[PDB]
Amino acid sequence: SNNLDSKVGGNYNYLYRLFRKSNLKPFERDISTEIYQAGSTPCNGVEGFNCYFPLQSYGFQPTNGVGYQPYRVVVLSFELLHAPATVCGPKKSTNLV
Amino acid sequence: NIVLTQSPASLAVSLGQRATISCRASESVDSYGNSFLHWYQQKPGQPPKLLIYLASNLESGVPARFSGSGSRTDFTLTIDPVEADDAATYYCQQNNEDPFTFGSGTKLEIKRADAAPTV
Amino acid sequence: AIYYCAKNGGAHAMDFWG
Repeated sequence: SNNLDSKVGGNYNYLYRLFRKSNLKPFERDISTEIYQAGSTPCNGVEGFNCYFPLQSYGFQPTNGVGYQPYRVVVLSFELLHAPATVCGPKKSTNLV
Repeated sequence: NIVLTQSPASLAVSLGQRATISCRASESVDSYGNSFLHWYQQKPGQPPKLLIYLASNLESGVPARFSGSGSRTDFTLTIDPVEADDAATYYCQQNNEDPFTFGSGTKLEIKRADAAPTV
Repeated sequence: AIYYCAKNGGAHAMDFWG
């Protein structure tokens, strides 16, 4: 996704958390989605004059190596319930017997 | 007002050597993931340019001879090998504490090969 | 002295110069 998400100067919008106080449940999204600052005044975008994110950021540069470019990862999870199956594929193409 | 004592003041170096440019500072540390400052190169007859910001990220326009590391308070700019583009003054920029003071400056001179004047 | 102007960068540095 170097031609999709990255830009000129580097994309520092994707970060990760070093340690979490609470525990995580399966199929649960973190409600803390707001980007906080280091002080009290928000910066609304780029960093400057002590508004840094305490979380660690990734290095997403357009001139970076093949092992450090931003890669969009989509994890295809699967589960089964009491309801019948609905999503399945692929099944090519047009057989009948 | 923190007077960033930069050592040395002036030293004429030659090609293929290793120059030591030390910056003394105390503030600050742990911006977001590091505690380094900015480095610049100010020529007396040319507008300056940014060598490397925060001493850990990539930036074009700088030669490969500018590198180094430092502690949480003191820093060291290492020029190795010295090329014929170091006739300038170097400074360190405090980027966290107001006022954003600078270093004293290291005026390096180039001891290149001999050259005849234009006739 | 020869004064210069510069704009603020992304990591609070002087990236732009005239």
